[PDB]
Parts: sequence; C-alpha cells; structure tokens
Amino acid sequence: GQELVSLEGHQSAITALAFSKNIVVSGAADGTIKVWDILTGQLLRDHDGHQSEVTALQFKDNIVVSGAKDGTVKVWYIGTGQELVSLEGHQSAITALAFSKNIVVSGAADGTIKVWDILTGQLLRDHDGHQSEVTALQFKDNIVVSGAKDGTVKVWYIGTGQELVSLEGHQSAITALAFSKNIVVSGAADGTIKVWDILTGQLLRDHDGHQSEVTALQFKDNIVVSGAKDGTVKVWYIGTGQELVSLEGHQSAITALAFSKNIVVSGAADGTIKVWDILTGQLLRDHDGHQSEVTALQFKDNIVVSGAKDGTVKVWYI
Repeated sequence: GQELVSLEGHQSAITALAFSKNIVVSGAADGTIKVWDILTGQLLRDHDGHQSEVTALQFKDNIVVSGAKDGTVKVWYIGTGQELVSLEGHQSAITALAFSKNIVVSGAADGTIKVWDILTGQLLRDHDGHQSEVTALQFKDNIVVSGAKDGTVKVWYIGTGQELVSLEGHQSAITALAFSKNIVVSGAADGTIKVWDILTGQLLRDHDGHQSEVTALQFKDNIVVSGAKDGTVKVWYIGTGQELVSLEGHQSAITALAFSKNIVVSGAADGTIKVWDILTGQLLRDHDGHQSEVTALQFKDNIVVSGAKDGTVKVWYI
C-alpha cells in the first residue's frame, strides 16, 4: 500500500487531473499539460497546452478535452497530443467540462454553456445558461444538468436547446450534482442536499446536511460524501439524510474527495490523504501525501492519483 511510480509533476499548482486506463493527464496553473505512464512512471509527452491555467480535464477512451482560464477548449489525441478538432471555446474562463459519447459540454465563468461535436467541432448549442459562474456540469443521455455559483440548477435537452424542467435550486453555490431516471440530486456549499424530479420538478427531499460550508461533494448511487472546512468527512444517505458511517476525517480543510465502490479517499488543505472503507469505517490508510493542499483526486481500481498546490503528482496503491 505505497506509491506505485514517481512522477516529476509540474512547476506550478495542479489545477486539473484525469485518469484513464494506465495514463494520467495533469494540468497546471501555468497552462502546462503533461501525460504520464502509470506503469513506467515516465511522461509520454509535454502537451503544448494552453497559454492560460488549465481549469478542467476530461479523458475518455483516447480523447482528452482540456479547458483553460482564457476560454479555450481543446480536443486532442492522447497518443500524440495533436489537436483533433478546433473549438471556438468561450469568451470567459472555462469552469466546467462534461464529456459523453461524442459531445462536449463546457461551462464558463460568465454562465454560458456550449455544446460541441468532437467529430466536426461545430457548435451545437450555445445558450446563455446561467447568470452566474457555472460550478457543476453533469451530462448523460443527451441531457445536461448544470449548476451555478448563485444556487440555480437547470436541465437542458441537447438538440432541442430548451429546458426540460425548472428547479428551484439552492440559496448557495452549487458544488456538485448528479442525475438518473426521475431524480436530480444537487448539493450546495451550505451543506443542503436537494433531490428533484426530472419530470415533475418537485423537491422530493430537502436535507440541510450535517456540516457548515462544505467544500467537496461526491455522489455514487444514493450516498453522499461531504467534506467541510472543519475537516469533517461524512457519509450519509440521500433518501433520509441519515449518516451511514462515522469517519474521523482530517484536522484540516477538506479540499478533495474520491469515491469508488466501498472506499472513500479525501485530501485536505495540509496535504494529508486518508483512505477509508465505507462499510467498516476503518481507516485503510492515512498519509501525509503532499506538502501542499491536495487539489485533485482520481481513483480507479484501487489506484489513487493525487495532485497538489506545489505541482506534485503522486500515484498510490490501495
């Protein structure tokens, strides 16, 4: 249960992290994107990247979509780093990326949401979306669910361009959300969690949460993992709001979360990285992973990839 490989990382803070198969894609605040080999620890290449801070990364199959602070959205081949198609991108900072099938949905800090076709790069839908910075973006089955810094949550159907239903949203900035079937679940920075009906719009469940000022959220099935500034990492049920397991959490602000099967990984602002099993509540591992705030976590098949504010990228084994 140690590190699998040693990666050099970046010369500036890690701001985006993606992990697929045995390849890690990392973006830094200086615009640099690096492609790593998890099996050999060597970097595949230095991507020419963006001239601005990489803000989001999407890595699916062999195609990675990267957005930056200058509004560019690039689609390129993981094997060569070569641009596959040119997207016009947004005029404001890219703040959210979603990637499903051959469609890319990008959110911006001005509230705009654009829908691209990675086959032609043509702009499919370019709506104003929100009057606030888009903070969350989930896209599945030609349905886009977006959240914003003002607490608004919207549901669009790609192609039609209009909204399917209207949701009351939250009184606080959206931190994460998810959706499937009849249910849209969203979480705001004030700890509230709201479960919506994708066709009715009714607030089916409205919980105030068990923390004040949550920083990270994660949804897997009907279970929420919430990290807060006071260091508390909590696991509770979407249906009733009852807590499902007691974890001690960190003594520093939670800045990153990861959730896969029965294992929750949390990063804190002091660099510590703890790993629990959600069933037994037992701390599988705790480590001072980085000397700086953990800013991104990726977890696939008992492998934890972590990014930090000093630019270090590390690969852990469960």
